[PDB]
Amino acid sequence: GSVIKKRRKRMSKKKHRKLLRRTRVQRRKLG
Amino acid sequence: TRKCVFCSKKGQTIDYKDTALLRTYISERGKIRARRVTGNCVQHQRDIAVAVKNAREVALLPFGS
Amino acid sequence: NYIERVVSINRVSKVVKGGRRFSFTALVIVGDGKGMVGVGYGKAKEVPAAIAKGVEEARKNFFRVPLIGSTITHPVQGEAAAGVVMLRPASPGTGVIAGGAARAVLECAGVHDILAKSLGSDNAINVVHATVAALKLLQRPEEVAARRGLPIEDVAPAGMLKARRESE
Amino acid sequence: MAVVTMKQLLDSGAHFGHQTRRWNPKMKRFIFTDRNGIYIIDLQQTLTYIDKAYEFVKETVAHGGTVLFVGTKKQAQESIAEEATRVGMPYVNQRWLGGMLTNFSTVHKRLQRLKELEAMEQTGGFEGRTKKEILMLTREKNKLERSLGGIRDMQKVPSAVWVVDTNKEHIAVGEARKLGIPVIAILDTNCDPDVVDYPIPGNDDAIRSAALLTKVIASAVAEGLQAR
Amino acid sequence: AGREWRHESEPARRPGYFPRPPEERRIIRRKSFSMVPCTVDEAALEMEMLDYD
Amino acid sequence: TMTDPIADFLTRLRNANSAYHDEVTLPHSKLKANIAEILKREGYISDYRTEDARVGKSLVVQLKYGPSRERSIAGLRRVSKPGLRVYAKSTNLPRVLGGLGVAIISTSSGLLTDRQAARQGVGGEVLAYVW
Amino acid sequence: SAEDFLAAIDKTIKYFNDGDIVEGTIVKVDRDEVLLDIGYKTEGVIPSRELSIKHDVDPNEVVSVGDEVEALVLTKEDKEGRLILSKKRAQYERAWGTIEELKVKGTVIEVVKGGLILDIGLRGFLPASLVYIGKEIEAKIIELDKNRNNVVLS
Amino acid sequence: ALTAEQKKEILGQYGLHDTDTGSPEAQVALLTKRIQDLTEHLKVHKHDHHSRRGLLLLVGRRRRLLKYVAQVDVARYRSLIERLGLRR
RNA sequence: AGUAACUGACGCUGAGGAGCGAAAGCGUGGGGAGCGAACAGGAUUAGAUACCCUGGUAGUCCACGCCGUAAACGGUGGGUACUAGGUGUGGGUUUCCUUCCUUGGGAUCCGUGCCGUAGCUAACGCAUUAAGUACCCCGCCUGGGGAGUACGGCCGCAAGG
RNA sequence: CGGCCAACUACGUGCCAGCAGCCGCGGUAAUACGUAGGGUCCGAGCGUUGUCCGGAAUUACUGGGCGUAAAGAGCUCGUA
Repeated sequence: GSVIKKRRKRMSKKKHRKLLRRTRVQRRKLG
Repeated sequence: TRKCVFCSKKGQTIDYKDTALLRTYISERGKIRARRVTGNCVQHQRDIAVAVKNAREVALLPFGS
Repeated sequence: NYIERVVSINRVSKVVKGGRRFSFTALVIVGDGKGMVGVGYGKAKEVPAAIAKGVEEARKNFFRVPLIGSTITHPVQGEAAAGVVMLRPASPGTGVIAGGAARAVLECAGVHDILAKSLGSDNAINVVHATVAALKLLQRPEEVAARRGLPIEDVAPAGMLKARRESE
Repeated sequence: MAVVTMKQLLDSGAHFGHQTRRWNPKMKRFIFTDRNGIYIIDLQQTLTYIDKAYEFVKETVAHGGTVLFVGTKKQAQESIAEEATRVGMPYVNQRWLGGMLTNFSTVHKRLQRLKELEAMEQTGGFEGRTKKEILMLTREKNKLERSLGGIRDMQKVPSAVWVVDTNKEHIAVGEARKLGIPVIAILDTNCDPDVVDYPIPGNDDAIRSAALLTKVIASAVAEGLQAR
Repeated sequence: AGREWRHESEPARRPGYFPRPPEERRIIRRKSFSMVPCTVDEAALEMEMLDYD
Repeated sequence: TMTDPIADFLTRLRNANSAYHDEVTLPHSKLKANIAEILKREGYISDYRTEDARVGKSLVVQLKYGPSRERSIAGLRRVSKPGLRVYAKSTNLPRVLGGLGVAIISTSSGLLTDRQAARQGVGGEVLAYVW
Repeated sequence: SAEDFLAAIDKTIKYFNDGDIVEGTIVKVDRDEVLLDIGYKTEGVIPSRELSIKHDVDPNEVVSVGDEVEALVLTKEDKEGRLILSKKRAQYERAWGTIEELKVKGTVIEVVKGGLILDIGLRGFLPASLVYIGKEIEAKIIELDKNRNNVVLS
Repeated sequence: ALTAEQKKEILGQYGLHDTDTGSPEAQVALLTKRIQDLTEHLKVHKHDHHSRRGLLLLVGRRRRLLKYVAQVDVARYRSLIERLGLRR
């Protein structure tokens, strides 16, 4: 199939990973 | 094509001691000749390669002269 | 005489340097209502011309449907491309119960009482092809008896035999 | 009722076929033995369908019918030509224009144009116009007569078609099957017997075998012609 | 050098002779035309009509 | 592994019919022989017989083809299979091709067709459909 | 029996190999090719290139219908099953055999000022010193090649 | 695997008669001996996972054979288990 | 693979469960030639947190352990029976050309490719190594985003799964 | 009363006012907006909303699929 779907999925996963990197310390302090 | 001189009824055994039988199977640079340019079967080609490597390890053939 | 059923007019187009070139495709069913039907698919720059080509193609390819009095011999299911059409005999006086393309094909063929259902690929051309295949899957009782080499009585049920008696 | 005997066609090489690699399994029915990398055709079946093909040709041309001698491979080229000229029957030898049988109404105009060219030749109009025009017209004449040698007698349609080496001229067999015309052909060991109605198993790559088969068919059609 | 090809890619340098790589190259032409003594001019004339460099 | 010998027999018959084979050979059993005899009596196969194989007995069935090289069997289906088994009462016996086909039913009286079971007023397991 | 009689006919047919000499009769002469009848599955095919030594000879003048020639098989199996035959290589082989059986007599083809390239069916150089278009001369052979059939003549 | 002499002695000691080699008792005995040898090997080479998979296959086959024996004859199963020192 | 001496349906699949599981990554202790995330300058560019160049730390390596992910793909779950062939190649048995040297050829069992019937498919294509004809068991899907995300829970040193 | 879906014209307005179940209609000449004629379907009823079934083979037991459309666990062993 076309790689457009894979592009959407990788963008979503990348954004989630960046969010996790940004809030790692806050999650640890609240967890 | 060519003949596997070992599959014949007169096929001499492959050993790492008889150096001439191996020298006839390596090129002038000392590299092992390909199977197609020789024509021997796969098992005999592998035995020839193993014997050549062993003879090199015991300093009977040069390492790429 | 003959009856006709123009079941689908479509406007197709191909892209060229200047722009889009449009042509018209007509799917026409030609029959007599007495047991013979045919399907044609014509294409031309104008609708009436495409209809004429479809009519001549349908007349060229005729096919006799094994009617038994007023209905098909036995229930069948035909598949062509992704279109699936199931046909079932009905009691006299039921009338034609079918979708658009199926109704046109069966009315042209001359079937008066039949239950037809299309179970996929609502596209008209494939539904027509599936209906044609399902009709081609029908077998007359005499053909079955000849195939099995047994008397017609020993093969068909008494209902079909009595239906044949009244129809003749 | 065989004009030729079992020794006659056998000497030519009809029993020969093709290589084992290029064989069609559907010919196992008419295969007798495989030797020296080629298959051998049993001649008894060849006889018991050559008599049937003889009978069918007799009946067809007897009731006001016509046949077509079709063959494009050079091995059976000249043969069929001369056979047609000894019976006065349509034939094709050079090349099968795709669609003689199916597109008959269109190709008949070619015969009309050829007749017009012959009429012009009789009237002798080779100098009333430019030299280039008359040269082009002469080339068109030659090309049309070369492409359509035995087609000038095709009035309505062939009643039957005779084909050599069905594999080479698959277009003619396809046209005949589309029109329902019943094809009588000499299948080899690599052909398809489902596409031919009345086959005659045998070799077609040998000029002698093809010539002998054409002799048989021509004799059958001549006898039918004498018994109208 | 060899990977990928483009419109302006450098054309491959091809020698006049057929490649025939060292594998089974062999020596299958052995002329012995003349060894009668000659002078420079006579040798040049023997060159010229033989069309040999 | 082999789970349904009857389904295997039906598929062998179908494959042989589609390939225009004239003979089919397969391992023999009483149920297969009985359904083969039922098929022969209904005129769906030419004739069946049993040879002796290397270990057990065999079953050789000749397929029937009409003069025009067309098949005398148009369809072969297995109804009651291991897992989901189908049993029919004497009043709700199945009809195949609107009665044109034949339904094989195993009743306490042996192997019958749909019409025979209906006439004798018995029911059983609907083994297969033939048409 | 009939089976044995057919079997005898079938064994009557002979076999060949790639590289043998086969003798046959020409059935068709064509603008591009020459056919040959041997008595086997198909008629052997001789290309116009593989027909004669000279490079501008037409098949019609060299070979006529009904003639008999001895050719050599190059490839038994083509895509269409035809076997390629050549009398040019056959004459090459037979003439070369004759040539060691001479090492001599023949005619000349090419005019080089440094010698004479005699065409005895094969190329033979005679040096110009110890010897002329279309003439025939006699001398002994110096150096054969037999790979490309080249040879040097005295 | 085991050598010919070990197989012969195991078959002679555990076989039902002097000829059988595929009896479930003999198969179980041979599998148990192979399993103990493979365990002794693997106690040295801990990271030989492929032979460990082979051991798992042998264990499963022995368990299936014991299941068959216990299903056919319980007394034979008890005798075999007590004689070969197996638990489950 | 062959012999088929032996047991005599002991077979198949398998919810959960257990084990193995590329690379990257983590912990302890070693090792560190080349390569090389990060990081420095040089260069190109309007701008270069890049592509190119010069250096270069983790890492790549070894031992014992963790994690449990990949385009972990043949994007094709496991077992079985049947359905035209032709030709390469790996392994093993045997009959006939017979020199018995020889891919001689044939037969057969088990793999691994290519081309092609019937058949199947929306098409591309698959086609005896089925995506064909059928049977047994398991897993999975029910429009696209939101989202394999939030909450809760289990595992993990952590990344995270 | 554009097509599904029986039944078209004129005037007023102009990306406004508005219509609309979906597709979609309002850009001075709208059979889709508003009003008038004309027409069609029903008729003491006619439409709208809300809820359920059908059409939906769209949870496929009857009656679906997993190469590329969503779908074969990364692979084995094995308990029920």
